[PDB]
Amino acid sequence: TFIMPMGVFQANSMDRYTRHAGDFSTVSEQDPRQFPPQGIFFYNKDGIL
Amino acid sequence: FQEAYPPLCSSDAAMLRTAHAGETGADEVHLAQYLIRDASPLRGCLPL
Repeated sequence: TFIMPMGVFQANSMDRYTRHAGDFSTVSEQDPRQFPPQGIFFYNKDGIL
Repeated sequence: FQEAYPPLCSSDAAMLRTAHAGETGADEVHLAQYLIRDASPLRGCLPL
C-alpha cells in the first residue's frame, strides 16, 4: 500500500523556507508557490507522470 | 569521567537536513539557530 497527502499546508511560518533565493523565479509579482497546494504529482508504473 | 556526549541536535528542522538525497546538514549557525554535530561514540551507527 502507498500513502500520499494532497492538501497539506505547512501552518507554521518557520517551515515555509527556501534553500536559496532565486530557486524558482517567475515573472508574476506574486510568486505562485506561496498559495496552498491542491494536488499531488507521482509516477506511474511505466514512469509516466 | 563525569562527562556527557552531545548528539546530533539542532534548533531548526530546516537546517538539520540538506537537499541532496543523502547525508544530513552540517552548517553550524545560520542567524540565531544552531546545529551541534555528533560528538557521541555513535557516529557511524544508529541510521537516520
